[PDB]
Parts: sequence; structure tokens; C-alpha cells
Amino acid sequence: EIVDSFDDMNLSESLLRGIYAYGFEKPSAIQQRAILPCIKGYDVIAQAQSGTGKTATFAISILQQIELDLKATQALVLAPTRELAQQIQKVVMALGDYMGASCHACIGGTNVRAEVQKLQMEAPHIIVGTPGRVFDMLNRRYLSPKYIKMFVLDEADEMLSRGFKDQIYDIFQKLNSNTQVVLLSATMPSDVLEVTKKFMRDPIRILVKKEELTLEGIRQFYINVEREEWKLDTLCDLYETLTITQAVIFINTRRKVDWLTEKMHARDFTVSAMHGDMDQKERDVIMREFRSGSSRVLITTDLLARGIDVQQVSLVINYDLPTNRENYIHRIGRGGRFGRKGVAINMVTEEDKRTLRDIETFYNTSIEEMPLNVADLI
RNA sequence: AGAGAGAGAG
Ligand SMILES: CC(/C=C/C(C)=C/[C@@H]1Cc2nc(cs2)CC[C@@H](N)CC(=O)O[C@@H](C)C/C(C)=C/C=C\C(=O)O1)=C\CN(C)C
Ligand SMILES: Nc1ncnc2c1ncn2[C@@H]1O[C@H](COP(=O)(O)OP(=O)(O)NP(=O)(O)O)[C@@H](O)[C@H]1O
Ligand SMILES: [Mg+2]
Repeated sequence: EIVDSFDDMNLSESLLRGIYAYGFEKPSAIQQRAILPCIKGYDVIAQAQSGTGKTATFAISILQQIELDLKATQALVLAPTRELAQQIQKVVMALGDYMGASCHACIGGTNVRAEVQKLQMEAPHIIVGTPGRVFDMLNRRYLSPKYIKMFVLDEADEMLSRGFKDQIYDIFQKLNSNTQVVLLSATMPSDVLEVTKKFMRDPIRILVKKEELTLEGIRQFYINVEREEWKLDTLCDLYETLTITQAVIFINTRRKVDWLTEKMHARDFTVSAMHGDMDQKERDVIMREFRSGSSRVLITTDLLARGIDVQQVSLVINYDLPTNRENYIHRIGRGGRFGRKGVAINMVTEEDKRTLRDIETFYNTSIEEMPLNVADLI
């Protein structure tokens, strides 16, 4: 089970070079437990706290099984969002820089002809895309499941929810029977575990209790607002505290993201907006300016709630509370990346305080009011 | 379930 370091995993001398070149030194908790089962060909259900290195878990696992001499698609990874797919693609190529393993992003909003040309020319060893463009190319027979022996679902609970389930099944129907299935997500509701019995041959169940998901490095607070109409002013009074680093402001609707943005712009406050109705060129720019520190504050929807990794981010503001119990975990997970110190602030009204109790009792975590010395905790 | 949030091409 346990492994001391990457060297003790029987990885190629060229793979261990790309791992340490990326910045790693010692495998995280889950990495020591799941990287070997995944390479051994077992169906794995890996659950771990946020920011613990689940992306590199399967990325290392995939890169080991890839018979680089075979120039065909051998692994398929699916993400609920495009931004996450692009992020996952870079992590794979990074860990396999000295290997020559080709990893292609098969996401929406990209140039179709360019992708069709790249696939017909060369077959990437690893596909990391979203269900839409992935199932499209499979239908056009530009992607071949013939040699796909590994099928990974990041944020599995979201990928197996009401909206994505039928999409995953349309893709799964085109895969072989012997295809290995790997599931990863910080959350794994019981209802989602009931459907894994439908398409997984008794996998390795690495699960975690809900009372232990709350990270210790993420401090959770709340602010009494009473009425919705005062949330704006409260956010502005926090502005100079937000710009202390990089902050993510979560809003439950696209329409409200644009409303708040135009309201803060009208007050001479630098904030960026991000949601799914924007053109893919806008989303790529906005996300670029955010990672490069150009923009410090970002007002977004649940699009960026899951998996988005920005180490510079150390503050998460919940302008609205999530309508999904599990989504709260992923939201706060954007700060305090891998042991770092992170802060989460929940703007709660009176009618919303009812909801906050459920979160505390569900995950067994107390969320105390914010002090004035919080600028030093960021 | 839907809504919300996401999730091909055009
Ligand atoms: C991003 C977005 C919208 C994304 C969609 C809509 C992404 C979808 C996801 C999937 N659904 C399914 C699988 S995969 C299940 C239904 C499936 N049977 C559809 C089908 O096979 O029809 C054929 C005929 C056409 C075809 C091969 C489609 C391939 C992919 C596809 O349908 O993409 C909208 C943005 N808003 C702002 C407008
Ligand atoms: N062995 C390692 N040592 C140190 N840092 C690491 C290691 N592996 C990964 N990381 C970093 O830790 C962070 C974790 O990111 P990620 O792999 O996305 O975890 P995650 O669990 O998938 N996040 P989430 O989707 O919200 O659960 C990233 O900044 C990685 O670069
Ligand atoms: Mg992740």
C-alpha cells in the first residue's frame, strides 16, 4: 500500500525526471495509496481532501501504462469543465516532458479543423477533454477507442450527476469491456456510489467520511448581512482585503455575475467576470490574466468551483451559498492549495443562516465570525 | 426530476 517516495514506485527513469522537474519531492497522502493500484490495472475510486494532488495521481498512473512505442490513444480523461480540462492537460505533459508522450486536449470552443487535423495526423497517447467534444470526435471516428484501456473521471460525482450521466454513458458505450475505470473527486455521495456498481468490477474503494473532508489549512468564516441588498457594500468594504492576494467570488447564476461586476466597475473596483455564456476566447483570456497575477479578484460561477488550481489564490468569498451540499467543499478548496493557508468567507443573510447550519452539522465543522486581524491570515 | 451550474459541431 504505502510508498515512501516516487523512486519506490518502479517508474521509468525518464518519468521520475519530469516529476521532480515539475516541483514534487514527496508523494501526498492519496498519491502514496492510489498511484500503484491505478498502474496495476484495477478499477479505482479515489477520494481525498481538496488540493492533495489528485490530478497528478492518475497523470502519473496513466503515463506508466502508456506503451509509448504504440502511437495510439490509450487513456481518456474527462472533466466537467473546459478550464479544468486544459489545466489537467498541462499537468500530464509536465510530468511526462522527458518521455515524448503526447497528450491532447479535446474540449469545446477550440478550433475544430485544427483538432481534426492533429488527430488524423498523430494519435495522442492521452486524451483529456470534456464529454461534448470527446463524444463528438468519437462519433466522427476521429478518436478511436480500439486501444483505450484506461478511462478516468475527474470530479466523478459531477460527471455522474443528472446532467452528465447520460453523456458519460454515451462515451462508455463506445469503450471496450476490459477498459479500466478510475474515479476521482473530493466528494462522493452515497447515491453516486450506488451507480458505480452498474459499471465497475468491484473497484478499490478509497473513501472518506464527510466529517473529515474540511481541510485544516482552510479557515472558514461568515459575515452577517441580514438582507441581500447589503451584500454589495460588504464586498466593497472587503475589497482592499481581497487584493491582498487573489480571491474568487462565487455567484450562483451567470446573470448575477454580470450584475455584480457592472456594479463594482461603476464604483471603480478592478474585478473580472467569468461564466459559461462567455465566448471561449474570453474565458481563456480571463483565466490567463488570473493565473499570471494580472487580475487579482475574479467573480465567477460554479464553473471554477471544481478542480481549478491557482496557488496564488488564498481567499474564497461565497457571495451566494451553494445550492448543492457537496459543491461547498470544492468552492473553498480553491484557496490554501496543498498545505498552504487559505481563508473562506460566507456572506450569509438571515434566511441563509438556516442553510449554514446544515453545512456545519453535515461536515462537523464550526464556522466562526470573521475578526479584524484576518488580513494577516490571508 | 427540473431549475441553477456545466457540458459537441454549426
Ligand atoms: C456548451 C453548450 C452545449 C454543449 C452540449 C450540448 C454538449 C453535448 C454533450 C453530450 N450529450 C450527450 C452526449 S455528449 C447525450 C446526447 C447525445 N445522444 C447527442 C447526440 O449524439 O446527437 C448527435 C446527433 C450529435 C452529436 C454527435 C453530439 C455530440 C456531443 C454532444 O451532444 O455534446 C452550450 C453553451 N450554451 C451557452 C449555449
Ligand atoms: N507530490 C506533491 N508534492 C507537493 N505538491 C504537490 C504534489 N503533487 C501535487 N502537488 C500540488 O498540489 C496541488 C494539488 O492540486 P490537484 O492535483 O488539483 O489536487 P486536487 O485534489 O485534484 N484539487 P481538487 O480537484 O479540488 O480536489 C497542486 O498545486 C499540485 O501542483
Ligand atoms: Mg482535481
